[PDB]
Amino acid sequence: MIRLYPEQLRAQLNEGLRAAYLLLGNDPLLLQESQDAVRQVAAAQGFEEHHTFSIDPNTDWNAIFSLCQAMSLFASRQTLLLLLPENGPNAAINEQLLTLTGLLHDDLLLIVRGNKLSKAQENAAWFTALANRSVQVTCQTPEQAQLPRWVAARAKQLNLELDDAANQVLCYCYEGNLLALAQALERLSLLWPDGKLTLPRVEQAVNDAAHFTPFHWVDALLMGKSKRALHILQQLRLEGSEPVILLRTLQRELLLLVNLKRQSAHTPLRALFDKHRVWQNRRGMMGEALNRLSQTQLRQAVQLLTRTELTLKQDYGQSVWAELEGLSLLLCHKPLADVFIDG
Amino acid sequence: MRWYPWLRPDFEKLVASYQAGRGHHALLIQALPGMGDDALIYALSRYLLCQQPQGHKSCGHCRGCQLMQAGTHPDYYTLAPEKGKNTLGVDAVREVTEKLNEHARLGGAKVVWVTDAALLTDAAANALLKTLEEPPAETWFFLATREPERLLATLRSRCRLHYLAPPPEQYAVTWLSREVTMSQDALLAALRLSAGSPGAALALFQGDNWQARETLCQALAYSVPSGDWYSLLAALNHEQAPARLHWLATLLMDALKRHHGAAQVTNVDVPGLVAELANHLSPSRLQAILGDVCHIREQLMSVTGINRELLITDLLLRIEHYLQPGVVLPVPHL
Amino acid sequence: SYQVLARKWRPQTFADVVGQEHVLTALANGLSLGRIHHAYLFSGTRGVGKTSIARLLAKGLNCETGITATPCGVCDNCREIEQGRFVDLIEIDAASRTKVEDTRDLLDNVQYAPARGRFKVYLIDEVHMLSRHSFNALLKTLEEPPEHVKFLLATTDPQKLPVTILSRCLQFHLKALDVEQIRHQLEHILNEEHIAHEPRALQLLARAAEGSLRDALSLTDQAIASGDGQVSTQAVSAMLGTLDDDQALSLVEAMVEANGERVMALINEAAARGIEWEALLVEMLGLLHRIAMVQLSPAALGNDMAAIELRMRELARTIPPTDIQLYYQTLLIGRKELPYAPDRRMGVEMTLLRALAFHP
Amino acid sequence: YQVLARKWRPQTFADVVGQEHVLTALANGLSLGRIHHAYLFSGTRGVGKTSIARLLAKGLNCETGITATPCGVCDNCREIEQGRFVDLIEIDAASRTKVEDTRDLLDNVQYAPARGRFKVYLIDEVHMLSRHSFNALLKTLEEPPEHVKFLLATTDPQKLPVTILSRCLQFHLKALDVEQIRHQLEHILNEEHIAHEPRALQLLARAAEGSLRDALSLTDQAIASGDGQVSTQAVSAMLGTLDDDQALSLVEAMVEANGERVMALINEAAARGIEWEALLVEMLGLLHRIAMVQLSPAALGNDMAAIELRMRELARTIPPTDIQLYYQTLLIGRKELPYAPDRRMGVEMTLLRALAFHPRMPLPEPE
Amino acid sequence: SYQVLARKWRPQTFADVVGQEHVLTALANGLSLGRIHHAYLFSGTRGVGKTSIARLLAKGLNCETGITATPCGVCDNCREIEQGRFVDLIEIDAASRTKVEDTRDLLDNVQYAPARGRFKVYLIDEVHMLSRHSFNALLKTLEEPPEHVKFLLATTDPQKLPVTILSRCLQFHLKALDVEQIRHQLEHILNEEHIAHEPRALQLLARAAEGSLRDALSLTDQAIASGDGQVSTQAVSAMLGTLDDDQALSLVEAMVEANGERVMALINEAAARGIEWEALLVEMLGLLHRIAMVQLSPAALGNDMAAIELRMRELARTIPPTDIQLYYQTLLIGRKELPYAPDRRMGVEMTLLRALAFHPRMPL
Amino acid sequence: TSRRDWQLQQLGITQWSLRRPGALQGEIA
DNA sequence: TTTTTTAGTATGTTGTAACTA
DNA sequence: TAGTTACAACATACT
Ligand SMILES: Nc1ncnc2c1ncn2[C@@H]1O[C@H](COP(=O)(O)OP(=O)(O)O)[C@@H](O)[C@H]1O
Ligand SMILES: Nc1ncnc2c1ncn2[C@@H]1O[C@H](COP(=O)(O)OP(=O)(O)O)[C@@H](O)[C@H]1O
Ligand SMILES: Nc1ncnc2c1ncn2[C@@H]1O[C@H](COP(=O)(O)OP(=O)(O)O)[C@@H](O)[C@H]1O
Ligand code: ALF
Ligand code: ALF
Ligand code: ALF
Ligand SMILES: [Mg+2]
Ligand SMILES: [Mg+2]
Ligand SMILES: [Mg+2]
Ligand SMILES: [Zn+2]
Ligand SMILES: [Zn+2]
Ligand SMILES: [Zn+2]
Ligand SMILES: [Zn+2]
Repeated sequence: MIRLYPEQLRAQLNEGLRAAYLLLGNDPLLLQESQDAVRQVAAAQGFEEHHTFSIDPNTDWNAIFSLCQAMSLFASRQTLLLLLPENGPNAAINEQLLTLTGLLHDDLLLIVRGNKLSKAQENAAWFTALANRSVQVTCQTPEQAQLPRWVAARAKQLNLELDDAANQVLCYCYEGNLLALAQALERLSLLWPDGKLTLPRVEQAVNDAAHFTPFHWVDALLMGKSKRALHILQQLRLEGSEPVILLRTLQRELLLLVNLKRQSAHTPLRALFDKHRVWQNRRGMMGEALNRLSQTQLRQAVQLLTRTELTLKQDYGQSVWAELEGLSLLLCHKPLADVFIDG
Repeated sequence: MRWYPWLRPDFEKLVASYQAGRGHHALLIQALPGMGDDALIYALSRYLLCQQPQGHKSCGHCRGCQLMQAGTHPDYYTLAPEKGKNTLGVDAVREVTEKLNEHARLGGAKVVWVTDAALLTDAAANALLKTLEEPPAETWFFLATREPERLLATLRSRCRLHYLAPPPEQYAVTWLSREVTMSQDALLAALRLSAGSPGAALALFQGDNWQARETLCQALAYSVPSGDWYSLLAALNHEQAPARLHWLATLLMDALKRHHGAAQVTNVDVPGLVAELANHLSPSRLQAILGDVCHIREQLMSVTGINRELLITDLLLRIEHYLQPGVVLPVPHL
Repeated sequence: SYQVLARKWRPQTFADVVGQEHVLTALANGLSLGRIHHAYLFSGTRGVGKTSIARLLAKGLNCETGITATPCGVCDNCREIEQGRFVDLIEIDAASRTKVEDTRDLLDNVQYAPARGRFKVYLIDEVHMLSRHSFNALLKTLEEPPEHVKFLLATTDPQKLPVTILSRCLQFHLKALDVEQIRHQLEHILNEEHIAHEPRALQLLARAAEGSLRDALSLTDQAIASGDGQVSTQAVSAMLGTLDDDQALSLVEAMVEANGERVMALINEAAARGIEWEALLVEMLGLLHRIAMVQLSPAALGNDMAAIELRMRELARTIPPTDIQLYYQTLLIGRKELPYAPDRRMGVEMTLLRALAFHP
Repeated sequence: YQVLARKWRPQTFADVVGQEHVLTALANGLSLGRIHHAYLFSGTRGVGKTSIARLLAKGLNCETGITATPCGVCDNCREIEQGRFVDLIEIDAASRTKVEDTRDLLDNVQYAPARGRFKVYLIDEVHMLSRHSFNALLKTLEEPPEHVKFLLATTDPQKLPVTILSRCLQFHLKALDVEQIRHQLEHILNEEHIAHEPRALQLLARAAEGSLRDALSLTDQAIASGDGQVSTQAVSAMLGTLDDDQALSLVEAMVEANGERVMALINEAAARGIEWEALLVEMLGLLHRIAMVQLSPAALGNDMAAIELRMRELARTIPPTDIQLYYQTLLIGRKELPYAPDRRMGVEMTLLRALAFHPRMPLPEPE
Repeated sequence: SYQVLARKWRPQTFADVVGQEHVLTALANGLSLGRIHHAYLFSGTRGVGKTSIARLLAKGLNCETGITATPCGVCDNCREIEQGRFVDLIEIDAASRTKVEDTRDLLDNVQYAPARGRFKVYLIDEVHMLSRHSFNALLKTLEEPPEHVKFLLATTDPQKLPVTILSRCLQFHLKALDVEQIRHQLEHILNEEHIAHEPRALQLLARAAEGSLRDALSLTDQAIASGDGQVSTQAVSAMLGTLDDDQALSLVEAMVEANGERVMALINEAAARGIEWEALLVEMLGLLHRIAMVQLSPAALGNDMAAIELRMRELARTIPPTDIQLYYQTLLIGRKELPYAPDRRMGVEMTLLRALAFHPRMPL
Repeated sequence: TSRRDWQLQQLGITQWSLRRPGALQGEIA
C-alpha cells in the first residue's frame, strides 16, 4: 500500500512483482497506461491468459465468490482485472474482497481500478489484508497549476521540443482532458518529423476540447478571472450540464459571502473562517473576494440569482444561460446596468 | 378524524336527501382546515355502504360495516397524494375511473372520496370530468376543498356546493377553554389566526407551534429598533415557513390598522410589539412589506421544488432596502 | 332511478334547444341541401350545449327515415343513440385517452364498414388536450376520410389545438346564453316538474349563472335541496350572500372620506353577520360604475334605485371622475387577488386599506 | 355535394395558384433532365405541398415521358389521381414513426419498380419520425439506386436533423396573398353555379390568413348558411364582425369627447347583439392602423378603401402621443374585462376612463 | 440524367481533397513510415468529407503496389473499391444496424485472413447509433485485434461513444471548410461542367454553405435549375432570399438605423414565411441581450454565433450602451402586452414602432 | 409631480413621449 | 482536499424472463 | 415446442 506515481510504476515493476495491484484515480489516460504496463510485464513473466470483470452492488455477490473460488492450487498463470463500484465500496464488497485475499496464489494476480477511496473506506478489512501484498499508485488528473509540468515531461518522453507559448496553448485547449492532449502530441509528431514544435505549428493542428466542473466556475468568480468564467460556461453548455446544478453550487458560496461580509464589520475576519470551518487553501480567495465585493453588489447578485431560479422552475424559459453569463460578469467587479437586473 | 358538536345539524340535512332517494351523485363540501369535513364525509360514506341501515346511523354489524371497520371494502375508493408527493397525478384518476365502470363486486353502491380536489393536476381534473358528469348507476362522489375558486371551472360546475360555517366566536372560545388551559387573550389570538375555525387553533396549542411564534415575536421585537431584519432568517427558515409568514403578515396588518385607529386587532396578546411597529414605521412602508410577504408566501406554496432559504434571504435583504430613504415601492399590477 | 335536472332534461330534438339559432340554421340547411362535410368542430364556454347539439346531429345522419334535420325519435337508431349504446356511434373520451397508441388503434378501425347504420360517427369530446403525436396522426385521415365516416369534435379551449387540425374542419362557435333565455328555461323546467317558484328567485339564479345553463341547473338543485323542496327569494338570498338594502353604499361612503374607524367597524360587523366577500366587492364596483355614469349624464341613473338616489347624486357632485377610476381599479385588483390571500377577510382589509391612502 | 377542397384539386401545373418560383424550378429541371433524388417541401398549412408533390410524381411516371406538362389521360396519370398507383408509395410518417417501420421500408427500395419509370416514395409529416428513423434514412438517402426518388413534405423543417437537410433540395412555399385567394374563389364559385357578391369574397379571403384550405372551408360553411348563396350579410354575421364604419364612427366620437354619442352607439351595439370583446378588438385595430399610416402613407392597405379618407384626416389631426394614450388605455381595459361584473359594465367603464383622461377636453371636475 | 454533383464528383485521390491538411499530412507520413494504428476515428461537421477520406485511406492500404500514400487508382483493387464491390472492404451502416444481434455476426469473421488484400478493413458509418451491448461487443474484439484487420470509424457525435472505445483509437477532428476554399472548388467544378457563372454568384453560394461543401453542391444544383442551365447573380440572389431566416438580426439593424420602410418590408416577408411572432420577439431579445454583454466584455461572444460575429461586433461599437438598454426594455414591455393585442402581427408592429420613435416616461 | 401623471402611474398606464420625430414620415402635426 | 439536481406527463429503443398458442 | 407479452433500464422533449 505504498503510494507512488504512474511514472515510478515501471521502475517498481522492473524491480519485482506482487500478487495484487491496487491503483485508484479518476484519470482514464493514466489508468490505461498503468494497466497496459502491468499487462506487458505479466506477459513477459509468462502469463498466457487474462480476465476482466467489474465489481459493484449490481454485480451478484455470489458471482464474485465463485470467481474467488475459481483459483486453484495447480493452474496456469492467470490475470484478473476488476473495477471498483461506481458509487464506492461497501461492507459486502469488503467481505468479498477480504475473501479474495485469503484465496491468493502466485499464479493469479489481482488488479482493481476505480476512484480514490475515502478515509472511511481506508480502514476496511480488505484494505488491511493487502497492506503488504499490494502497491498503490495515484492517478488523479493534475490541476491547472501542475498541468504544464506534466505536459513538458510527457513531451520529453517523445523526444519533442516545446516552447513556452506552445505549452500554454496545449494546457488552455486541453484543460482537464489528458486523453485528447496525449493524442494531440502524437499527431503533431507525425506532422513534423523534425521533432521541434513552435507556436505557429501547434495552433494549426489544435482544436478546442476541455472538461470543467461547476466548482471551477465558482472558483473563477471568486478570483475574478472573467475570461475563464465565460470559457467555463461555454464548455459546460456544450457538454450539456444541468443549469440547476450550477445555481446550487453558487448559492452556497454566495450566501456564505453575504453572511461573512455582514457580520465581519465589528469582528476580525480570521475568527469567522475558523468557526465556519473554511478550508485553509481557500482562505486566500475568500479574503480577497470580500474586500473586492461590496454589500450592494452582493444584494444585486442574490436578486438576480433569485429571478433566474423562478424563471427556470415555473416559466420553463430557455434563456437561463444568458442570465448566468450576466451574473458572472456582475461578480467580476465590472459595473452592470439595471433593467438586466431585477427584470 | 374527530367528530365535532357543530357538525350535528349539517349531517342531518344531507342524510335526509340520500334517505329520500333524491341525492346528488357529486357533492362538493368546502370548509376551513380543522372543521372536521373529513368526519362528515366519512359518516356519509359509512351510511351509504351499509346494507341494512338503521335510520341515520349505520347498523355496525352487517358485512358492509365489518369490512369498512376492518379498513378494506371492495367498493370504497380513495384518492390522495402519495407519501412524498404533494399532488395527485392522472394515473391514479384513470385507475379508479376504469374500475368504476365494472359491475359492483359486493352488489351495493360505490363511493369515491377525494381527500383534496385543490391538489389535482390539470390533466387529472380533466380526466375526471367525463365520468363525474354522467357516472354509472349507484355511484357517489365526495370532494373537499378549501377554496372552490381555485378549482377548475368546468369541474366546479359538475358538483353541488355545500358550505360549513364556523361557529360564533363566543361559542368557539368557550369550547377551546374547556379543551386546553390558556388565558383569554391567547385563546382569542389563536382563534383569529386560524380564521375563526376551531380545532385549527387547538392544533397550535397542542403542538410546539406556539413556542415558535413566541420566538418570532421576540426576534421581531429586537429587529424593528435596530432595523437588522436579516436576523429574522433563523426564526423564519423552517419547513413550516408559509405558516410563519402568515403570522408575520398578521402582525403588520394589526400595526397598520392601529395607526389608522381601530378597535379589533388579530394579535391581542402582545400589544407591545404592534405599538413598536407603528411608531418606527410609516403606513406606506407597512403596505409595501405586507404586499410582498403575501406574494412570496404564494410562490412558496405554489411553485414546486422552489428553494426556501434563497427566497427568504432575498426577502429580508429586499425589505432592508425599502427601509432606506429615497427608495420607490412596489405597486399592484394586473 | 332518480337523475338530476342537468341529466334528465338533455335535449332530444333541435326544437328543444335554447338559443344557438345560427348554429341550428346552418346545420339544418346543410342536411337539406346535401352539403354534408367530413369534420365538424364545436367550441364555446362551458354548459352551452356543444355535446347536446353534436349528439342530435348524429341522430339525424343515421336516422332510419333518411338524412333529415328533424330526427323522428321513435325509430330504433334514434332511441339507442339517446340511451347511449349505438354500435356505429363511437364516443371517445379524449381526456382519458391522451396516449398516442390509443389514437393509432382508432385509425386502423375506421377502415371497416359500418355494422347497421349508413355512417360511422366518431364523436370526440374534450379533444383540446390530446398529445401532440395524437393530433398529427389524425391529420392524414381527417383530410380525406373514407366515404362512410364522419368526425364530430367538441372543445372548450380551441386555442390549444394546432393550426393544422383547425383548417380541416368546419368551426361552429357557440355564444353564451342570455339572461332572459336562461330565466325562461328555468321557469319552463320548474313548471313541468310542478315545483313552486317566485319571479325574483329566478332572476337571481339566472344572473349568477353567468351565461352557463349547466351552472344555472346546478344552483337550482342546490336551492331545492336546501329550500325544503321549494324555491323562494329568502332561500336563494341566503344561499348566495346578497346584500339587502345599503350594505355596500355605507362602506364606499366611508372609504371615499378616508375614515379608518368607520370602514373597519363596518367590515367587523359584516364579518360577524356572515356574507360573501366576493359579493360585497361586486356591489361596490356596481355603485362606482353607476356614479360615473351619473357624472356623464344625470339621466343615466335608473328610477328603480330611488331609495338612495340623493346619496349617490351627492357623491357624483363631490368626487372627480379621475378619483372614481382609481377606486374602481383598486377593487378590481382586490377581487383578482382575493382567492390567493391568506384569508378572504384579510384580502378585503388589504384592498380597503390601499384605497384609503388615495385621499390627500 | 363533395367537399370543395377534396373535389377541386390541381391536376396540372397550370391549375396551382401562386408558388410560381417553385414551379419554374421544377419545370426547368424536368425539361433539362437534371433530376435530383431528394426533394423537400416546406411552408404553412394549405399552401399546396402535397398537391405539388403529387403532380411531380405524375410527370415522372407519365406514359409519354418525363415532361413538365403531364397529359392527365394515360393510365399512369389517372391512377395517381385516384391514389392507387402501385409504384407511388405514400407513407404517413405521423402514423409510422418507429424505427422498425423505417427499416422495413429500406428493405424494399432494392426491388425494381413494377410498371412505372421510377419508384417514388412520398413521406408526409416527415418531421414526426423518431431520431433513429432519421439516421436509418440518412445513409440510403445520400446514394439511392437509379430508380428511386424521395419526396418529403413538412410544416416545420426546423425539427429535422441538419444532416438530412444537406442531402436534399429544399423548396420553401409562401402564403397566398389576398388577391390570389379572391380570384380562386371567384373561379370556383362561378364553375359551381353559385351566386356571390364582391364584398363577401373579400371578407372570406381576408379571414383565410394566407391559406387556401381555410378559404374553401369557410366557403362551404357560408354556402350552407345562405342556402346556396354567398351574401355579404350572411358572411358578416358568420364571422361575427361589424362593419368598419360603425367601429370608426365610435372612435371618431371618442376622440372628440362626445360622450353622449358614444353612449348612443353602445346602446345600438347592444341591440345588434355582438360580443363586447369584438368591439374592443376592432377599436384597437383601427387605432393601430392609424399609427401605421402616421408612420408611413403606404401602410394602409387596399381592402379599407371605403374609409380611406376618413382615417387619413384622423392621422393628420391627432398627434402621435394621443394615439398611444388611447391605444394603451383600451389594452388595460381588455386585461381587466373578465373581472368586471358584466361585459357592458367593463366596456362602458373603460370608455369613461378615456374621456376622464382626455388630453385636451377632460370631463368637468367639481370643486 | 446527368447524375448529381455530390455523387458524380466524389474525391478519388489525396490531391482532390480540399483542405484538411492536418489530416492528410498525418496519414501520408504514417503510411510511408509504416507506423499504422488499428483504429481510426473521424469527427467533424456534416458534409465535410469524413466518409470520402476513409475510403481513400482504405484504398491506399489495400492497393496492389503496397502501403502508399498516393494510390495508383488503376489496378483492379482500386477500381473495385471505388465501385463499391470489393470483397475485402466491408462497409457497415451502424445507423441501420444497431442491435447487437447483427453485430455479433459481423465480428465472428474477423479471425479469417483477407481473401485478396493485405488487410481486411471494416468501415463503420454513424457508429454513434450502436446500442450498449453493441459497444461491448465492439470493445471486446477491439481490445485484442488481429494484425491483419483495421477499423475505420466515422461519426459526427463523438460524445455518445463510450470513453473506453475513445481511448483505444486515434481521432482526427476535421475543421470547418473555410469560405474561400468552398468558392474555389465550385469554380473548378462549374467550368469543368461547362456551366456559365459569375464571381458574385459563387461568393453568395459559398457564404450560404456555412462551412459544408455538400450544402454548396446542393445549392449549386438548385441554382442551375432555377437559372435554366446558367448560374446568374440575379437567379442566385432571388433563391437565397426565399430561404433567408435571419429576420431577427435584420430587424435590429433596421431598428437602430431608424428606417420605417425597411422594418415593414422585413415584417411583410417574415409574415409570408409564416414565422411565429412570439418566437421572433424572444430571439430579438436574446440578440439585444447578447450585444449588451459584448459591450461589457469582448469575450462575451462565443464561437456558437461565428456566422454573424462581424455584424454583432459592429453594433456593439457604434450603439451607445444606453440605447441598447432602452431598446431591450421596450421589447420586454411589448412581450408582456402581446397576448392582449388585437393580433399577434399588429402587436409586433406596434412594439417595433415604439422602438423606432417614442420612449417610455418612467416614474420620478 | 403633477396629479395627472401620478394617477396614471397608479392606474397602470405608461406615457410615451416622442423621441425621434424624423422617423415618422407624414403630416403628424 | 471535498463539497454538486425542479417536477409531471408522454414517447421510443433494446434486452431478459415467464406464460400461452 | 418456440414465440409473444410484460417489465426494467436508459435517453429525449415539452410544459
Ligand atoms: N342550448 C341548450 N338547450 C337546452 N339545454 C341545454 C343547452 N345547453 C346546455 N343545456 C343543458 O346543460 C346540460 C349540459 O350540457 P352539455 O351538453 O354537457 O354542454 P357542454 O358540452 O358544454 O358541457 C344538459 O343536460 C342540458 O340540459
Ligand atoms: N397553390 C394552390 N393552388 C390550388 N389549390 C391549392 C393550392 N394550395 C392549396 N390548395 C388547396 O388546398 C387544399 C389542401 O391543400 P394541401 O394538399 O393540404 O396542402 P398542404 O399539404 O400544404 O396542406 C387542396 O384541396 C387544394 O385545392
Ligand atoms: N474535403 C473535401 N474535398 C472535396 N469534396 C468534399 C470534401 N468534403 C466533402 N466533400 C463533398 O461532399 C460530398 C459528400 O461528402 P460525404 O461523404 O457525405 O462526407 P461526410 O461523410 O463528412 O458527410 C462529396 O460528394 C464531396 O464532393
Ligand atoms: F362543454 Al362541457 F362539460 F361544459 F362538455
Ligand atoms: F397537408 Al398540410 F400543411 F395540412 F401539407
Ligand atoms: F457527415 Al456525413 F455522411 F453526412 F459523414
Ligand atoms: Mg360536452
Ligand atoms: Mg398535405
Ligand atoms: Mg459520410
Ligand atoms: Zn351495516
Ligand atoms: Zn329516427
Ligand atoms: Zn400521362
Ligand atoms: Zn491501386
